[PDB]
Amino acid sequence: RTTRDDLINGNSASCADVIFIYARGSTETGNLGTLGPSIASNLESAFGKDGVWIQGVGGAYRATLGDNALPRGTSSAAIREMLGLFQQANTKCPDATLIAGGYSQGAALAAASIEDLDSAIRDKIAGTVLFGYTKNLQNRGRIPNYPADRTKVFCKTGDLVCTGSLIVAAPHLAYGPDARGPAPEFLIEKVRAVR
Repeated sequence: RTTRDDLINGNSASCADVIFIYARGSTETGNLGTLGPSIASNLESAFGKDGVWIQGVGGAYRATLGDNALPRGTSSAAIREMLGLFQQANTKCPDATLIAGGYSQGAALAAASIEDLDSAIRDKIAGTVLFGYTKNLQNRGRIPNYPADRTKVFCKTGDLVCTGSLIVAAPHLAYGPDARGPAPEFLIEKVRAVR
């Protein structure tokens, strides 16, 4: 399913050990889009359904095409939506590990949100996967204020967004295998190490 609201609809008692917050690509479906579900599926298998909450970035993040041309790669309102969710994960379930992810504009949104995040909450994000990261070049394949060794960027050769463009080419559309395999397994590695 392309819409997951496990955290906003979640009750305390049922808090998961792991909370995954994911932002989709521009003009994608639901709040998970095309890669999000594949990544959730894999995490559910690692931790069990009761062990991980899947939470896409919806709400005010409308994932419009125009918003990629704003300064940070997405709108202010979208960043404040993802900020609030990490904020709700922090508060509703204080003892869980956060993990994060995002595709194309959603990658831009993950980056900005995490750069902005209180250090304390950010400390709790074990691993972050970016696919088709639109600020890959601008930010030197980092997320500002976040350690490289918990960041894993998937930026396929010939994906032009990875090299300062916004042209969408065939490699940009080819993160499918990555989202089923290596991207969740990195997030599973990272959680398990700290937990």
